[PDB]
Amino acid sequence: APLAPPLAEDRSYRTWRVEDYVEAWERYHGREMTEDERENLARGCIGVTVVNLNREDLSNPPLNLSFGSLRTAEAVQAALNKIVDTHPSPAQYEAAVAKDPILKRLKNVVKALPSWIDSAKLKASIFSKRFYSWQNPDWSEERAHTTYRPDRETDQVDMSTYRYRARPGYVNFDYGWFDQDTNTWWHANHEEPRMVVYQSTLRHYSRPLQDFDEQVFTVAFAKKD
Ligand SMILES: [Cl-]
Repeated sequence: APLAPPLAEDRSYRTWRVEDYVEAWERYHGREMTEDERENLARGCIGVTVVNLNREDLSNPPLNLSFGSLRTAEAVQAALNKIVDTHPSPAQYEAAVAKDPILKRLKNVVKALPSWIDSAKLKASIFSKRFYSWQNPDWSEERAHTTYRPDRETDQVDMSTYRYRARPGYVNFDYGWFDQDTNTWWHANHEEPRMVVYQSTLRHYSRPLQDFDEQVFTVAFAKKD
């Protein structure tokens, strides 16, 4: 039973009072949201994703495994879920990753595993991040506009230069949590107060905006309930 129903056929998004989202969240995860979790949620869009990763070792969603297209992220998700479904130790995970036709060509796959969480408690999850390319005002325009181009072979986007810099006069980022039960994207407007949670179609979440000129689809390990 999904956290929320799907969107109507003629709807691009549904808006949620934070209080109503939390109740739906608590029904779905079958437990009360903690104070640390509520505090993370109050950070806005980034909080929706941090709370859903369910990982106390994270304050920000990890960008290690970021890709130019949703389909690549979905393939990487399936590959990773297949490996952690065998309950590997960290060393067994590294070996498995090395043999996997998709994962072995990627950067940061080994780093993506949280060693202190047993692999039987993990699942690969997806979120989409929108951001501004000009992360250093000193960069030339050519550098800004090529730094986050996806690898022509693996579709992987190098995020190591990313500094959470906003386009001057705009919001720094958006994060959208991929709800694969209903095929919607969960985000928010900004941090508390007056935070509103959004449940959007991918097209609406991805729509042209002055704030952002880059979008990636990112795979990260979440901790199961
Ligand atoms: Cl739409």
